[PDB]
Amino acid sequence: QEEHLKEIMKHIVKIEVKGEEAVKKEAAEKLLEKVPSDVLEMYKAIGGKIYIVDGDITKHISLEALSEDKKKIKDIYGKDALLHEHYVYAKEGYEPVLVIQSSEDYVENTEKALNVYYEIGKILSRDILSKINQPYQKFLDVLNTIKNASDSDGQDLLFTNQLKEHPTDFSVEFLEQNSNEVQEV
Amino acid sequence: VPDRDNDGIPDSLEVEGYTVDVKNKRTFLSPWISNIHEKKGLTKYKSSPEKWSTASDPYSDFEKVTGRIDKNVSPEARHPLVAAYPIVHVDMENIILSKNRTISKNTSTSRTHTSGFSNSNSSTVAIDHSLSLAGERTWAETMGLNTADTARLNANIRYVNTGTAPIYNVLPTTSLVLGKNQTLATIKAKENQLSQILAPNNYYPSKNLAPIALNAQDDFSSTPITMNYNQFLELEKTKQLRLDTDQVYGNIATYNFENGRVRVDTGSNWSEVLPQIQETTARIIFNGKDLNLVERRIAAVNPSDPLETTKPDMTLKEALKIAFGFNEPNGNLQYQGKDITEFDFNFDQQTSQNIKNQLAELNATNIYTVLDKIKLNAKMNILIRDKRFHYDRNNIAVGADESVVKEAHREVINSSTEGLLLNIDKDIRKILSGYIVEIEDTEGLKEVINDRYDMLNISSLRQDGKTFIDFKKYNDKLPLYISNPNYKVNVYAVTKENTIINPSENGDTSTNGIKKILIFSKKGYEI
Amino acid sequence: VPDRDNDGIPDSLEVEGYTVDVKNKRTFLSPWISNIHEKKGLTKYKSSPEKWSTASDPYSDFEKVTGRIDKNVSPEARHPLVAAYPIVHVDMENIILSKNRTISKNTSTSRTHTSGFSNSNSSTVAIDHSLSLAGERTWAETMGLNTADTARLNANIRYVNTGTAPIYNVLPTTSLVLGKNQTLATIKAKENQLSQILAPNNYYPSKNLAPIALNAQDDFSSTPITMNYNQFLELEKTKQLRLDTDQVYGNIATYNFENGRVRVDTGSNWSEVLPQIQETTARIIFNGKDLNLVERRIAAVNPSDPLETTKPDMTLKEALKIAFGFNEPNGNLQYQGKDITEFDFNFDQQTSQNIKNQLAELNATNIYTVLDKIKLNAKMNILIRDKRFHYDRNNIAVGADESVVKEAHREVINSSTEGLLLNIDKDIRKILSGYIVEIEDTEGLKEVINDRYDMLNISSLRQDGKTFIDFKKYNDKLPLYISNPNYKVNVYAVTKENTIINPSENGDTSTNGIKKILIFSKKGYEI
Repeated sequence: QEEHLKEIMKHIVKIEVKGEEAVKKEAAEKLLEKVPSDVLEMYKAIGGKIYIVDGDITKHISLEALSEDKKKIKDIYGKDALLHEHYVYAKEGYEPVLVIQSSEDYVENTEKALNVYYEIGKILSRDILSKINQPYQKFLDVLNTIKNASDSDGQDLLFTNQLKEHPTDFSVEFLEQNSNEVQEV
Repeated sequence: VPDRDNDGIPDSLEVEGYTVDVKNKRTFLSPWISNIHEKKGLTKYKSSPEKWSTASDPYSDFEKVTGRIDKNVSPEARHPLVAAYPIVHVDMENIILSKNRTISKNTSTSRTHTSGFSNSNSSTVAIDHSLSLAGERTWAETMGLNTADTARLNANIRYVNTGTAPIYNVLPTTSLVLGKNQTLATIKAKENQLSQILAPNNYYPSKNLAPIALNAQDDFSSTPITMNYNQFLELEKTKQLRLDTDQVYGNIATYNFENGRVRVDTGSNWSEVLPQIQETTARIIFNGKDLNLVERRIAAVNPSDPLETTKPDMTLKEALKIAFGFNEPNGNLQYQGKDITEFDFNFDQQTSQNIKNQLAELNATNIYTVLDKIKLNAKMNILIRDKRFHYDRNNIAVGADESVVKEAHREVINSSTEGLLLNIDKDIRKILSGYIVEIEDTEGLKEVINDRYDMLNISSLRQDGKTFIDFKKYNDKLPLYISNPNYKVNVYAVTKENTIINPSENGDTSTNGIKKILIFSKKGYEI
Repeated sequence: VPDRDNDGIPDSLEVEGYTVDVKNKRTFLSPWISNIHEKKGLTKYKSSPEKWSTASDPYSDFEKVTGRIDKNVSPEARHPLVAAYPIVHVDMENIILSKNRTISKNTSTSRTHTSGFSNSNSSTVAIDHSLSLAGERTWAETMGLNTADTARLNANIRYVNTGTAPIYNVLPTTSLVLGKNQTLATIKAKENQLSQILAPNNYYPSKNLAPIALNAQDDFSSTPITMNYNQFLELEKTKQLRLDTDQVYGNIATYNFENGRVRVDTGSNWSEVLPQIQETTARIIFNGKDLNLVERRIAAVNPSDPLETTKPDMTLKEALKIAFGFNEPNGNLQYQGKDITEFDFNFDQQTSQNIKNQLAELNATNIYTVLDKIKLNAKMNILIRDKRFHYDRNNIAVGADESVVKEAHREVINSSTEGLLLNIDKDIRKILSGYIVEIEDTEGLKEVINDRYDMLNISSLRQDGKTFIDFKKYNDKLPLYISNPNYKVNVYAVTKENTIINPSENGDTSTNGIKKILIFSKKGYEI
């Protein structure tokens, strides 16, 4: 009985108060920590760098003047969402930029971290490797192995609707003609 | 991965939504993915990261959803936010009377609920009034009862479990009461005899066995249910009894992880759990399924208590979805077709106040629209009853608007001179006490065949669910005569609410002053 | 981090101030920050770093504030400095009498408190004196009582829990007493029968069930409550009975961390804890809410004992704030509108002396000002009663100043020749025994309709809380006649303290020597 008290007691008793705004900085830094550093070095090497804003992502100097049309975004689960409500947007151009809205709940919950990591993966596939065309036959080979496999819901997990309708096996030409879908997967 | 409540599921999963899903032969717990779990018909669970059992009943959040649990807990209570507990009431099927020449009548019982309504089960029997014997007018004389005599009471009862979890050892004590406070008898708590199980929606003893005889037939009391004359008089005037039962159930059956054995632990006892459930959940009463009062409890948040604010917010619509079976074929709430709009919402005064507030900060007047935006707090009591029927003081279905009654009869499968064989929706035939048959002369006369208040029970039910009305039953065992192939044959139905149960002031037995609704009127040639 | 009391919360936090606050779905404990916590409406807790339970009752400092606790403990007792314990007293609803023609009267009971007042619960019943039957003048004759006869007593009672914690197994033994020391009977402690729960502010058995019959109705004693003639005489002159009850409650319900189960531990019993609470807390009695004596205990320091000096200093103002609900809309202590100045402060002789000292080192004379500077020590007894009402020896509300009584009636919702339908503040109609109605001739005559001492109960209450005075009740079932549309109709009210309970010396039944307050006077045409 005395044993159990210790774990619950520790989880509940915050000895000292970090502060009102420190928590935000510590949360974001911990989040970016989990991604392999080498990705960050590749990102810096190709130019623009991630900056964490605090307010409504819809209104920031870097993004207000560019890409006004793309107000419609789709989260990782495929559901639509408007940019103002969304808590993270990224943009591909001469200045690759990634903007993240500060919040205190990235360590505690997980659904928000998934969207952030999804955007880092999108920057990695579309902006870094694309300069070297790194996704290629090995990736195509695994990809192709997923479509044709015993009742593997894996497709449902990684393929969009457009892919579930290519009747035959994947071809090296298709990636060339269509390169947004594969980069998404 | 942290897990403070120590219930198997990690924190983030419990707070955000999770689901268990069997991957070929092994079951593992996974975070809810919107697209891959939804097409598979899996339910999105939520729970409290700081409660070993969010509902507060004796089964852990993990056990409920994984199935490691007493296989008797009803399916709908497998969901972590629906409290699983027993609800036992007593149903008396028929009685018999004599003097310390035996009046043996069949009774019908219904679980009741009346009005500031509180958490204690009671039922209510109604004794059949129709005259099984022709010559048995006035009970006071059919039994040679004198001013200084005493009658003997001998009834048959069974226990019904309409809750969601099984009871094991004990069986509840329950006291019969006539009138307001005249306690005729308290049914003993038989000892070491309920070694069987009462699973939800079951009877004890089962439908296959003789029902438990109330009088012992031994020497415990010569006539335990004695009853002076005056009681018998009140009973004759009212024809109804009450059965109040308390909540002293047995112990609890728990699941053992070491070997998967389900053993009844003698330490845990339902009389310690029920108060918790009763003080931290919202209560919903529904009479939709078969016109019986089904009570469910859903775990709702209580602002005043830290530990209690942890439970996931419950919107009324979601409560109905997971507790009873309402669904959305086209996004419109309905229970096997009947849209949510055919039901009334009644609330206790506290809850009423709270909901008026909720309707004010949303600027809405029709609850049926903003339904998915109403927050449930702890301790609300909500009563959802079908809007189409009239109801009495004890919230039992008792009558209805005439128009519904007529449409329910417009399908004449067959008609002859011996009676009708209809096919009516099983729910309506629970508010019709009987039928008045009459014949109409081509010039407006009126001849009522069964022209006695206690001669209405002429409608039986065939083994294929077709109702058949027999004229020869309370006739002279003779077929139906018609004085003119142009004479109309009229049939009236009498709903329960509008019935008479005793002879009038001057002992009138004719069906004159009874409000009768027309159900049939065909030509003599047509019959 | 050190933590000697071994109660989860660290030392510094307990001494300086902390608070529990739910962060979206996870609850955590934090040191009080003045600026960021105050806007959120969170309470600043304090406690003793060397006491596993500052109040000394069986729930840890941590359990109370975190909510991990028997969900039945009343809200006001969740705060670490307010002792949670039961207070059970017996309420008798009505009695009946006969001889071994049965006088069956309804009774009203009030939990009492008298003066050097001690820690033991007792109540006091008052039998209705009004004549339900016209012809039943003089009880001595309505029951054929002879010098050598004996009457039998058969009452109905319910147990009331007005404390702050639940009792579980036992129900207290309690002895009825007439006069100063004549014990008529001791109500047995039924065995293994109170398997239900008495949560605070509840009745056993609930208001929806028959009350527990006092007489067994079995063979234990033919008439357990025998009572010689002389006894019956004292009762006829006084109509008062006392119900003394002891403190033998059951076991205690404890919280299990492993699974969150609340189990009744058979080792811990309230009869071992109450003494601790009673010797280390200050006791405050308040009759503010509904004119009933509500007792609360707050943990205060006791200078003589080292371990006890550890408890946070308690100022009177905060005690009232956290124990009963007083607040500061504009910095003025008030309970739902009524300013703190409308209440009396009475103190036992010890406490009186101590507070006189406290008023001396501060050089103040009116305590209502320096309220936030009065330290509470252990063992003080304070009685706060409404200043507006007159009180009897047992601190029950018994009367009032005439001006208040008149002001309470200045709202005539309707007036006719059949009675008044008023809407009066629910509290006043508990100090008015009845009304004398009279009609006044244009020249000063006086005709009193109900001109008998035992004919005052003419005021009923409608289901919407509107008081209705019926003239035809104790009239001749006839409307009210007026000999002149200019004749004034006067109505007087008689408060309890000024009422008569028995016929006078020469058996006068007239309302002559009764102090009557004029309450109404409208001419014949103003009706």
